[PDB]
Amino acid sequence: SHMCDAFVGTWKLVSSENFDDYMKEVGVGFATRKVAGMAKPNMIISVNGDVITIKSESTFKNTEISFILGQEFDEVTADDRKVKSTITLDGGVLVHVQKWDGKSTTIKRKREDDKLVVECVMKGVTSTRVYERA
Ligand SMILES: CC(C)c1cc(C(C)C)c(S(=O)(=O)O)c(C(C)C)c1
Repeated sequence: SHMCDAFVGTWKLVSSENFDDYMKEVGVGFATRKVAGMAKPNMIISVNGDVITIKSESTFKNTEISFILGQEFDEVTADDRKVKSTITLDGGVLVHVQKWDGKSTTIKRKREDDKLVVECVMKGVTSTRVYERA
């Protein structure tokens, strides 16, 4: 077992706050914001040895990233940014930093009660997305 096993499973989005403003701050275009904001994704998290895989499945896009903690990788985001990503564990929280074009955003994933809580931060703007077990 690892502690990261707490994240493993299939999760469904049940609430989203301030996601449009987060996307605006990130630089997402109008039409993409509207369609992505409407999405109600499932997040599927799995672990196999040192490799963590996070999938997002929705009517908008199906994305998948696989990574090793602390080890940088190239990611193409759902809004088609090409970013350099590093994901680490900090006191039980998965911290995902994306860097592109001199900009940076941080996505934190944490377990709270029976929920998985995702905090998306771009400068001073924070969006909170809450998922429950599917
Ligand atoms: C449009 C961009 C900024 C975006 C889209 C999505 C989905 C709606 C595909 C997500 S997430 O996969 O729901 O966490 C996320 C997370 C990783 C913040 C970001």
